[PDB]
Amino acid sequence: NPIRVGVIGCADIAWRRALPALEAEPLTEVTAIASRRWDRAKRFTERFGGEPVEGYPALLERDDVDAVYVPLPAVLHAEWIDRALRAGKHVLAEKPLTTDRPQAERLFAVARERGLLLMENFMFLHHPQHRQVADMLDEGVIGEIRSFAASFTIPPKPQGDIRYQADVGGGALLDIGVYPIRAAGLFLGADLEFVGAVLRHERDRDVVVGGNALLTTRQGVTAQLTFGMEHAYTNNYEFRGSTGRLWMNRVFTPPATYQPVVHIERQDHAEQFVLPAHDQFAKSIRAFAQAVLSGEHPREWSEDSLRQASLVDAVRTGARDIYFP
Ligand SMILES: NC(=O)c1ccc[n+]([C@@H]2O[C@H](COP(=O)([O-])OP(=O)(O)OC[C@H]3O[C@@H](n4cnc5c(N)ncnc54)[C@H](OP(=O)(O)O)[C@@H]3O)[C@@H](O)[C@H]2O)c1
Ligand SMILES: Cc1cn([C@H]2C[C@H](O)[C@@H](COP(=O)(O)OP(=O)(O)Oc3ccccc3)O2)c(=O)[nH]c1=O
Ligand SMILES: [Cl-]
Ligand SMILES: [Cl-]
Ligand code: NA
Repeated sequence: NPIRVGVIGCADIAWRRALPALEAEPLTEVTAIASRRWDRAKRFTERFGGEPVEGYPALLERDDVDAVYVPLPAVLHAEWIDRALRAGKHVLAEKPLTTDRPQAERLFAVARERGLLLMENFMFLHHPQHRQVADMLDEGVIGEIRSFAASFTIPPKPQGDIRYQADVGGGALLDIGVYPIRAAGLFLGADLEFVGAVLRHERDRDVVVGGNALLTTRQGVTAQLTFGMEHAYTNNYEFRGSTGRLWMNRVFTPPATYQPVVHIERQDHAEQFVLPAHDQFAKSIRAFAQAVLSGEHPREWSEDSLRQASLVDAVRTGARDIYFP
């Protein structure tokens, strides 16, 4: 039997990425979709199947729901994750899992006491391209790693977007900066420590719209992370090594059909490698479903989500905050 999934929140990321993966995945059946507006739930179920439900509590009461996907605004994640876990449902939560490390530890403790999986949906971690890059780096293609940069920046979203509301979507650090912060943990490891950052806050809407952070490992391998929603589109990372450098674009959100291109440069020679395409959305939802079906809930996933929450908090608290104009 596939796991029966209920979705709370008819989100753009659900319509575009998550629901098409759930629909197509044999291991998951979309049984219910809830919205603050019934008419919106219905539009989603007409597209993806399942019963439309008005409000989120009604969905969590359902006996035909095994697991809930939570694509709510970041600031509202904790309330509804807590409620879903207490309802007995495993939970696939969108990134950032929540807003701070203590909150994250509480949500994991609630899940733990109930034997339930709580997974942070960093779907990009499921794309093979990163392990292919790390394997090249481990092979010595650019020598010892000296530093790392990653960037995820996007042009401004329509007014009224959740990301402009500090107590709903939570701004550019929580919603977008988490990507390059997470790539830095993925590649440089578990001992990253905050050094300095700047966050630009737009006075008018009182929300963070961009930033830059410097982190370091205890050996002095640095990570320069840039993010924002006042920018042209950038979505990349780059390693600087003792004998070369490696970089790639479309790192966090490659299309399912897009073939990554790894660029390497060293003295007097540069190369580009085309890698296979992969559907990271589909892979992330299949990994969640398999963990729920098997009961094998990888320890690394929660430990990594907790370390990630800590670094985000450290950037939020350590940053210099600049309000403009
Ligand atoms: N993993 C990824 O790559 C990725 C990509 C994009 C976004 N996301 C994440 O997905 C989550 C949602 O982002 P999104 O871009 O899809 O946003 P979105 O379209 O605003 O969807 C959020 C959904 O939350 C519900 N909601 C409940 N209270 C709300 C409130 N006060 N204001 C607005 N919506 C409220 C709404 O559903 P109802 O109206 O139907 O109740 C809304 O459709 C965030 O945590 C975001 O960071 C992840
Ligand atoms: C390709 C592309 C996108 N965007 C805009 C369109 C969009 O507003 C934003 C990101 O598009 P994407 O990287 O596809 O990521 P998701 O929408 O899956 O998830 C996120 C949504 C918001 C923040 C981060 C991820 O960039 C551009 O402006 N130019 C581009 O070439
Ligand atoms: Cl993702
Ligand atoms: Cl390219
Ligand atoms: Na600060």
